[PDB]
Amino acid sequence: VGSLNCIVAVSQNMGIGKNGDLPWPPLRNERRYFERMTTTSSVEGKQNLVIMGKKTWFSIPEKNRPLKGRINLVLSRELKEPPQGAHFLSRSLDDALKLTEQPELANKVDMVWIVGGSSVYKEAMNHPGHLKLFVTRIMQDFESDTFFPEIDLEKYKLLPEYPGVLSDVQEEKGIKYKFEVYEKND
Ligand SMILES: CN(Cc1cnc2nc(N)nc(N)c2n1)c1ccc(C(=O)N[C@@H](CCC(=O)O)C(=O)O)cc1
Repeated sequence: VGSLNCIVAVSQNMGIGKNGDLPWPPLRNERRYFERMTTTSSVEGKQNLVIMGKKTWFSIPEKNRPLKGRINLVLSRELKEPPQGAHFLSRSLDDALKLTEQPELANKVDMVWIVGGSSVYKEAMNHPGHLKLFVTRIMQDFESDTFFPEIDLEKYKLLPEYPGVLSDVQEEKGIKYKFEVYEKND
């Protein structure tokens, strides 16, 4: 099992969800970025594991579930069984990581990508070790009811002009955004 990563899109007001869905309208090129980052494995022959809460799962259009070319895992304590389309359910990130050390997954998984929401990001950020955050900064305020944790700049480093990520400001649907990458290692 390779690196642990978070990927998130966050508004100026730290918003990441409203009613369990994106606070902003769909951003097609941003979503394509998401697909590329989460799908590309760093080890030939292996797939990445995408971990998400139940609301994130439901927010994905059903025609695109499970996310193709990635192993999908849902984190929930409320769900009794993996939701329709998913084959893995865990109670917590540590439980999910334990699962990747098991036969079914042990030699299938490369990167782990946490893809939302709030509490699973918090879990990942509280986990010791090397962690990269791929953050899309949505450059406007949007009404939100869930939020991304603050990034501890005493611990994380911003990585300017990160390779393979566009450094210039992007725009879709009149909404500007930019890609930033941070990392910690402890
Ligand atoms: C609402 N939601 C969660 C979502 C959306 N954008 C994000 N963007 C970033 N940067 N990070 C996230 N965690 C993120 N999460 C969605 C919605 C749709 C798809 C989706 O259909 N993705 C497909 C299709 C991608 C595409 O058509 O471009 C894929 O293959 O990843 C993913 C996540």
